[PDB]
Amino acid sequence: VRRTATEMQREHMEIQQAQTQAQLEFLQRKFSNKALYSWLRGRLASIY
Amino acid sequence: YRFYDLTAARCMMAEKAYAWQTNDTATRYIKSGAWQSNNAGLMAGESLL
Amino acid sequence: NLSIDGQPLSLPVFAAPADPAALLSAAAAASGGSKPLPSADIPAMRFPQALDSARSLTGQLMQFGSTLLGLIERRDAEAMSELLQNQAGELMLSSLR
Amino acid sequence: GKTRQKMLSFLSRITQWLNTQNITVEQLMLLLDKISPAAPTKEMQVLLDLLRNGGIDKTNTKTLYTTMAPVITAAMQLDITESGEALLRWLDNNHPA
Amino acid sequence: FTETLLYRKRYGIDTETALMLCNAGISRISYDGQLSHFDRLFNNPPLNGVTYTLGGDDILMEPDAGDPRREVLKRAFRVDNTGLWQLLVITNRENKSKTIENKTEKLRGLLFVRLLADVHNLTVAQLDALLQISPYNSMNVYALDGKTRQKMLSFLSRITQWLNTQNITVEQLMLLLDKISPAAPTKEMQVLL
Amino acid sequence: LQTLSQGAPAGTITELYNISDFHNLINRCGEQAGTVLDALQSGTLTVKILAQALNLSEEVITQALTLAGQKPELTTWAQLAVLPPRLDLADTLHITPKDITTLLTVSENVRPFYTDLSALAGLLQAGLNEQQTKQLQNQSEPRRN
Amino acid sequence: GILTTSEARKLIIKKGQTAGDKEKLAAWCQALAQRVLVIRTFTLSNAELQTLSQGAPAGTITELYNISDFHNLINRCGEQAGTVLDALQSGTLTVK
Repeated sequence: VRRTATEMQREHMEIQQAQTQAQLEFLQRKFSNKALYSWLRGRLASIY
Repeated sequence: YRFYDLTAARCMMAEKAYAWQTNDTATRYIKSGAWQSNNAGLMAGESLL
Repeated sequence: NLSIDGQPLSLPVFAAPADPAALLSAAAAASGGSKPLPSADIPAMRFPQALDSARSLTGQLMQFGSTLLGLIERRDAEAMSELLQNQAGELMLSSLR
Repeated sequence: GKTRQKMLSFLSRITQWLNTQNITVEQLMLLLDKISPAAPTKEMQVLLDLLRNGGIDKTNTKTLYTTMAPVITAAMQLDITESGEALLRWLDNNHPA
Repeated sequence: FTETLLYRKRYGIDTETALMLCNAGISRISYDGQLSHFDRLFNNPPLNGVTYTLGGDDILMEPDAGDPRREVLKRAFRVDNTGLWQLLVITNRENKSKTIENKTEKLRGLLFVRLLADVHNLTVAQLDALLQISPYNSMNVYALDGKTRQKMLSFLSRITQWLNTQNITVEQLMLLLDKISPAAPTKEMQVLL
Repeated sequence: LQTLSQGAPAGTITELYNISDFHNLINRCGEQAGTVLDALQSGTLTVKILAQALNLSEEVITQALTLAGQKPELTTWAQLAVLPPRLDLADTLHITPKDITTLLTVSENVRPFYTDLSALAGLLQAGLNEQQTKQLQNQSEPRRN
Repeated sequence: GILTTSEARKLIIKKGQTAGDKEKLAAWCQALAQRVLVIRTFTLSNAELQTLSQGAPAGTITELYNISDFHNLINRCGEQAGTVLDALQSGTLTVK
């Protein structure tokens, strides 16, 4: 029983890993990502 | 998006009035690239101004 | 190669398990061309006034741009805050389980 | 026997150095690889457009860097526009032929 | 024989279940000093003490009908009242008859169709929904030769392992594959318009 | 709230019950409750979309309607608060709601026919687990002996 | 039977939208939603989407398979999938 509970802890940790991957995917696909603000910063810095 | 269309036309009107009030048509100031689709046209106003 | 009781005298076949793979997703730069300038025409007003009329509209365009960037980043904040909650729910499921 | 031991020492030295610097052979090959040019990219067309339009980068030195560096940094996602100013100077001072 | 060995390798089933998957009839005869398949299927224990014989001419599959035999079939095939009618539909989507014969080949077809869902970790609803997106819409289990049967089983196994890999379920697949069949637009639609 | 706004009587327990039943059915609809309540606000709530929203079959809902029947015209929210009790009953007994009317007419009859009683028994027993029917038989065999 | 975007525009901009040719537009938007679902069940990125936009047949399982296979290869490409999909959008995707 303790082993089938540790396997469930392992699947829980795997679902956490998949969710961290989903959050990274979201931060990289979302519009207002680091790339957008870098472009706007460089562009506005030239204008300024 | 459809407001930047009016703004670029106004800046072009202003450039033409500049060219007609001072006979210097070879020079041009309102240049393209004010709207970038990478940025969904953000900071078009800054470039135009 | 067993013993008198049928227990194996050899060491069992061990097998090093596989290291769990590092997840990797696609990340691409956004691509898009500029927009060409509209056709030009001499207005009704002289330059010191056409310039002011265009400067007013450019100020309004800047206000739209500020508000649009605000709304974009704010929508992306709400989308993330909801993603986090959906994840917390499907994680409390396993916790209860 | 001489070049063999020299090669083995080279391999051991570079491999322990790569293990210390926490960079792998693929990243080292990226740092050491030649150019062998090809067609430019779409992000490249974007960068070219942003440099082509806008303020003409001034011909006098020490201003070419400062006028090209903000957008260069934006395209390289460096930290500081001043680091961008210095990167162009570095690649200017020593570069593949 | 080789198909039986294969369907026993994958799905990890019994030799008897693999045989039933290999288009084998229900065996009335008690095998190996044990309960026959027919009996451990229908008469274990006989519903209401009524030993289900193959009387014939009287089984009705549309739910809104009363027949004490349909109840033994429901217990045997582990399908509910709508599930039994759905088994009948899957058995032949070209045959629109409401009743079935009480022969053994018809029960063989129903058992095979139920095993198709049981062996792939599917419901009968999910099997019915999954056979429509398949090339096996117009299928007849009583004219299902050994070639198309194995092709259908390979299709089901392939799509089910693919759905398990892509972490999408049969309902989402049916949403992706469903036709439009239009209707009245919505209020959000009026907003968009 | 907007569905109940057009005349959902509230103020006695007989009506707070139906409010809770409607609320239960809507929470079952879940992510697709917007469509259910919209088609109910118009006059086009059909059993097809209701079943697709509840993730059940049409052939369970058209039967759950028949008990206190309003089968073809799903027009008011009051017709939806009838579902959750019938659905919960047909879930707690592994039978369809069409099979619940038999349980009710026979279990309330005073001199039920033996054929009817046997048809209900087999009905209730078909939906049992395997070890469950084995336990039922282990209980029944001593009694008949 | 589902409307091209040109027809959808010509149909949204109409004097009085008839009883018919409004369920046609509802069907068009339902097809849109189904395609969004295809995009969301594979979580394909903007660049993968833009590659598939120029004629990736979708609507049967024989084709959802190839969509998933392409998506798999692109996720393998990973941080360099932008270059792969760009050189594929042009005509210079080379094995190197």
